[PDB]
Amino acid sequence: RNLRDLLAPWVPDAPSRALREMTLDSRVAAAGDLFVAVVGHQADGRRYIPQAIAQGVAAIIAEAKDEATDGEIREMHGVPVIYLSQLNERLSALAGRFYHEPSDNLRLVGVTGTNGKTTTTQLLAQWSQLLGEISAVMGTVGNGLLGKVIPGSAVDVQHELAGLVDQGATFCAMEVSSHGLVQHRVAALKFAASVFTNLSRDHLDYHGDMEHYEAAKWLLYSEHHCGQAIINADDEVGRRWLAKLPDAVAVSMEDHINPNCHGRWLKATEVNYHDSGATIRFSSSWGDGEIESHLMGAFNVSNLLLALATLLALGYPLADLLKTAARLQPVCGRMEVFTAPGKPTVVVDYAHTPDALEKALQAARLHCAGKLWCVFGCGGDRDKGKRPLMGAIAEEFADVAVVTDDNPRTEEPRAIINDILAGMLDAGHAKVMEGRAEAVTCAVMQAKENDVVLVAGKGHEDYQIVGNQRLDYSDRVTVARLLGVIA
Ligand SMILES: CCn1c(NCc2ccco2)nc2ccccc21
Repeated sequence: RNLRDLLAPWVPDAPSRALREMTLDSRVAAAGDLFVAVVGHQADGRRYIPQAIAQGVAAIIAEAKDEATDGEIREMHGVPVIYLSQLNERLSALAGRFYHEPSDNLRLVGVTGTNGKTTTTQLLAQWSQLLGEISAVMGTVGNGLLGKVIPGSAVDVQHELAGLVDQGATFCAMEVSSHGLVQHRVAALKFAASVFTNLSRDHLDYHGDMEHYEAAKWLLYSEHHCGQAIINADDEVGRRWLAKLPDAVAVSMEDHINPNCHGRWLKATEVNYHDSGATIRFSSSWGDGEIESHLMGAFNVSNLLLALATLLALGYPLADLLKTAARLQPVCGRMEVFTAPGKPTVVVDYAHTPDALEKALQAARLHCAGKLWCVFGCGGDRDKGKRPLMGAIAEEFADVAVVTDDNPRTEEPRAIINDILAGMLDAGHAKVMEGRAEAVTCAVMQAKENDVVLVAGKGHEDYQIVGNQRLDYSDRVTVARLLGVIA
């Protein structure tokens, strides 16, 4: 790493200086490092230039705004300081070059939208790896090679991706936040493909409002290397995107493919939601097929079909994707199904707000021939507002509501429960069982063979906070034990 080589595309005159690490933070700036001084949210890194120089940085790249011309090379206390205008916009490219263009050294797939990012990225990484890639994810769980995912500027993004390349990754599925995009955090990434899941941005109901928002997004889009575009045609904004992108792949499970366009497409033609997942028949421009998904709910059919269409688009063979689909797993504690021969279907989900709970119940209902049970509670010593709302949701969208504890902390457990019940039209028909373990047991053992028991609120977590203590407790382990299986 050399300053001169780093800057060659932009500043031909730049001096030659060995560089160690690249950093935005003058505090962490070590000897031999490259300090980048950017202007941000009430904050000017340029004021920390003397600090970093005293900490022994090898060189500095600084925002030229008001202070210098673009590409002006100065020298303070020996150390070269180079000014670039619109540095925030160019940071991703600068960092890309610094870390030897990590997105050119693996297949990077970006997933954006309100919901389904985590699952869709997870499925992409899994499926690609099943087909022989070494796959990684960068998302809100964390970053890492599949199974080794550890829990954030444009530099950090390029640095993390470079780390994954170094660890041997050939494929990376990255969640892309709308916040990230607008702030140029992925501006210079070479995406092999870009997936759009959906949009639940309200405050867009005017055609004076909707227009600046869309215009801003179209512009940004035109500035990114998006690669192959894969778009959910069951979303209204999805169809607007598709109207203007003839090379994009449309994906649908609800009849929104317009085959007149002669584009690439993929649609589910029938889905049977059963007690251990979903059976999905689809047609596509790559040919037809049938998948057994071990994921629950309609949204997860959609996510799976997006992952499939993306991989097909990138040239992974249909036959191999089909042969491997059955090994695709849910994200731990996200509509995670537990079945055992001759027992009720049990689903562990982390849903802990009214919205999430409603979605999880609706999803579970599709798979439920019998009664749908909902085992849940609400956090103690936290905001109380959601309690009666979650109560009303359980009452409406389930047949049996079992109200129990969920991290009651220092608050009286029964007080929390009373707050939940107050939300119901007929609290008297709700079952209350204190001791979360006992409540789960009550549902699992009373439910019929074709009932579905949703156990909501904890998902992957392995603790129940009672008082000051984190006791060892898992919904997954509790369920697994009761059904005579492994978690
Ligand atoms: C990183 C890709 N990306 C997306 N989402 C996925 C998509 C939309 C249309 C096809 O795929 N929306 C964007 C907006 C501006 C820049 C880039 C964007």
